[PDB]
Amino acid sequence: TNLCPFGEVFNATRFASVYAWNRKRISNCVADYSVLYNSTSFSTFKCYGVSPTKLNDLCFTNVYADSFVIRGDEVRQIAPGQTGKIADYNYKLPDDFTGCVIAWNSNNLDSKVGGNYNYLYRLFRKSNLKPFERDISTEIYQAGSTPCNGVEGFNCYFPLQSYGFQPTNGVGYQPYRVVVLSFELLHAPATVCGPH
Amino acid sequence: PSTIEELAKTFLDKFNQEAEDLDHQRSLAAWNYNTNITKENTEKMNEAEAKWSAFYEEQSKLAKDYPLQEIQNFTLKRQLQALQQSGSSALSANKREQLNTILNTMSTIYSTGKVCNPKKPQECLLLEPGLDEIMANSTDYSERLWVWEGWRSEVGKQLRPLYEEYVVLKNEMARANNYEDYGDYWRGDYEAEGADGYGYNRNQLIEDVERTFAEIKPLYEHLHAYVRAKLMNTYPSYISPTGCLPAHLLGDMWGRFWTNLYSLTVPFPEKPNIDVTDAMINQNWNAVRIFKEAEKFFVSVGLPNMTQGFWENSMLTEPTDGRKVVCHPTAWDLQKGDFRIKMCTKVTMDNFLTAHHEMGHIQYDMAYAMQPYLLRNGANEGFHEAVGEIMSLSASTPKHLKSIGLLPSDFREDNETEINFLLKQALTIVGTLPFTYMLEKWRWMVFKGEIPKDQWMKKWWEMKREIVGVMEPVPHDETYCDPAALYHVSNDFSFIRYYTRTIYQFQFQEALCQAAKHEGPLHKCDISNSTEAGQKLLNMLRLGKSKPWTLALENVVGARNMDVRPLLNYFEPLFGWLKDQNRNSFVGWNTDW
Ligand SMILES: *[C@@H]1O[C@H](CO)[C@@H](O[C@@H]2O[C@H](CO)[C@@H](O[C@@H]3O[C@H](CO)[C@@H](O)[C@H](O)[C@@H]3O)[C@H](O)[C@H]2NC(C)=O)[C@H](O)[C@H]1NC(C)=O
Ligand SMILES: *[C@@H]1O[C@H](CO)[C@@H](O[C@@H]2O[C@H](CO)[C@@H](O)[C@H](O)[C@H]2NC(C)=O)[C@H](O)[C@H]1NC(C)=O
Ligand SMILES: *[C@@H]1O[C@H](CO)[C@@H](O)[C@H](O)[C@H]1NC(C)=O
Ligand SMILES: *[C@@H]1O[C@H](CO)[C@@H](O)[C@H](O)[C@H]1NC(C)=O
Ligand SMILES: *[C@@H]1O[C@H](CO)[C@@H](O)[C@H](O)[C@H]1NC(C)=O
Ligand SMILES: *[C@@H]1O[C@H](CO)[C@@H](O)[C@H](O)[C@H]1NC(C)=O
Ligand SMILES: [Zn+2]
Repeated sequence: TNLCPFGEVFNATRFASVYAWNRKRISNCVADYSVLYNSTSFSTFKCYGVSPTKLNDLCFTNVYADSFVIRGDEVRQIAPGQTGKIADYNYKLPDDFTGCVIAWNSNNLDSKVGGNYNYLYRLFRKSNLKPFERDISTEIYQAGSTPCNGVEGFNCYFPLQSYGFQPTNGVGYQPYRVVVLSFELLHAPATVCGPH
Repeated sequence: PSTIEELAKTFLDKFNQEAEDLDHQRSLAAWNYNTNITKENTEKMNEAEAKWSAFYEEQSKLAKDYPLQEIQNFTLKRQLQALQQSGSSALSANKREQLNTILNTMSTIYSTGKVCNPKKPQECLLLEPGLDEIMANSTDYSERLWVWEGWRSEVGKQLRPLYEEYVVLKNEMARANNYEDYGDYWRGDYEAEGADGYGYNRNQLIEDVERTFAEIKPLYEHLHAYVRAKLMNTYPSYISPTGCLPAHLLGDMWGRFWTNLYSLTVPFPEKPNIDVTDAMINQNWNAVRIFKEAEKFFVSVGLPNMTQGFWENSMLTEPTDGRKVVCHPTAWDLQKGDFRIKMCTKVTMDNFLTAHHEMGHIQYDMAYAMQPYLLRNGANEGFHEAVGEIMSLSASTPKHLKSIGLLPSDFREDNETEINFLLKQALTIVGTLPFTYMLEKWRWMVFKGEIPKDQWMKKWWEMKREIVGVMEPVPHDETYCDPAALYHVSNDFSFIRYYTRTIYQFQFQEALCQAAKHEGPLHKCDISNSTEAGQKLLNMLRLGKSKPWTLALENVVGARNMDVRPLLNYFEPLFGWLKDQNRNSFVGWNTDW
């Protein structure tokens, strides 16, 4: 039929901040997963549940493309069964994840001298995220009894902080773009396939 | 609900963030200055220091609201203690208003100090570039004496009132921060708590310093005898074969390092000293190669290799673009995985060694980067420079020099150049130990109010004669403030680091050269290729300030406190030679002129 728009996702001009991670549905279409696992740009390419290359012969009822910008050392946090502020407060994958995690360094675009403080992350949260939950609150985190009168104060912190991406930073503190491909194996009709 | 410790953990989680972000911005500012001097960049560095200060003071107040006695995970307790134990600025804004200006006043005097040759009063010279040279290269008793007295007079007598006030205010700040005197406050840096017998009490530092210096005294005495005797041949009519040494006749403007008395004290002058500089020149080495060889050293023991940021962003060679630059070796941690080195490196053996020293710093920096911000530092003020020196000791051994390809493979270690080298070592390393111990003991006593101002200089020199074996060229009344004539004293810096640092390294070296199964004189070991050394060392470099410095030490050397035995060992060859050479001489100094 038609080819899947994986391009628009990976080669997208502007990328999202992890707390406001973006999700795109993969409609009836077929994509070449090889053009992905045949590119050397990718820093991290880990596939869970599935076999990387055999995907070009498989079919899936839905596919979801979540994308966000994170820190190098935080890419280890976007994997099934992980703790951390990213994996607990910004983007959690389910223990039975059946998809792939793709990520590359992006100092070239996301970092600027003086720093691109536009990408953000949730530092505090009253409870961990649920698999694929999203939280774009901006409410003062109340850590103690004293109520935060919608203002930052003692034991009262604003929950979202900004990555500072300066090109001189270290790989682990360098910007890395991440696309998580969620593959849905359901009894339903399978409209996302490869080389049949 | 949520305990004081839980709330405070969150509090620290937030500080760390705002701290590392704003430190990284300060750090980048200071880099842009030190590496490119412009009125603009100078301004911006000051601006960022302002924002940084504001942040730290506010956070320190907030930190004091989480009562330490309710925090119970010792790691967190250490972080909180560091954050809230900052109150040098915790009294009348008036006190901080001008009693910081006296501090500033002092530095300006020291920095603008000028003394004129009485024979050529028109020829007035500054310390930094015009007198330090005389005091290092001159053999004229009268010239050296006019420089020494001119400095201690023009500047010290001015700094005298200032220092007095400085003492009363600093003691007030200390008392305010629950410390007996500015002395107890400074000796805080050695205080530690945690586990069993891994804790350390500020009131032990004195003991251990004294105890260890007691054990160094023999060694020093003999070095003193030997230096005295040789000096008698240069300055006869001035040195008693049985008394103390005139303070102006030493290596520099103070008797801090006897390093520049080598030409006058060389053991066997005929034999030259290993100077690979010519080798490097002929082999067309450059700055990058020096640092690449350093990197190999650390890799061969199992430490990581330099980041790519390191190679891309470091100033490793004085700039030709015109930028004015501070040419002093520094090793930077700009708090985001950004590590760098600023060094106007030149192709010389010294620069080679110091490159290994500075990268030693970077390696420490890199190893503790896995720690929370407030724990990202050496176990105490001695550990960093101890680690750096370890590197430079291995790098310089004739063994290592051959493997690198800078010696001739068939090089011979005659027991004579070994003695020459060990002497030069002693002239810097051992010589400063007495000076350092005395200077801090004088300051500590003054802060404890055990030296009434009427007897300030009267004890200063009294102690100089008893401990350092040095006597004053001319007599000085209490109008003088000779101790303030040192950048560290008039610029408000702890000095005991320089002593403890020294005892710490040799412990380290004897521990890593013991893991490399090195056989023979410790002064001749190269930990190169020894991964067991690498691990022994790394397993403490990671700790940073996160465990009590006693524990870190034990993990490496196997002991919880200073032990001077490795130092003494490092010099034991020199020690025996010295004892013979002083057999038919008096060792010791009659305390009086
Ligand atoms: C630490 O380990 C390195 C690696 O072994 C040592 O450097 C190596 O030293 C040996 C001994 O001189 C060199 O062997 C020589 O090889 C050449 C041919 O490559 C040959 O013509 C000579 O007769 C000799 O057999 C070796 O090349 C050299 N480098 C490497 C990369 O192997 C080093 O000596 C060790 N110790 C220290 C303190 O660094
Ligand atoms: C310098 O470091 C790089 C990476 O930091 C090294 O490349 C690694 O080499 C080691 C040893 O062969 C491997 O374990 C890694 O898989 C390599 N790649 C990465 C991305 O880690 C390089 O070998 C090091 N070179 C030296 C001389 O130390
Ligand atoms: C993004 O573009 C590159 C080439 O520009 C291509 O190789 C890659 O497959 C693209 N990503 C997609 C199609 O998801
Ligand atoms: C040094 O700072 C000045 C500030 O006026 C700046 O214009 C110049 O570009 C800097 N030099 C560099 C970046 O090499
Ligand atoms: C202290 O807190 C840290 C929090 O991450 C934890 O790793 C550690 O186990 C706790 N306990 C001790 C004894 O350090
Ligand atoms: C002593 O002389 C050397 C050259 O012989 C010079 O470079 C140095 O600046 C002088 N002063 C010192 C070492 O304090
Ligand atoms: Zn250093």
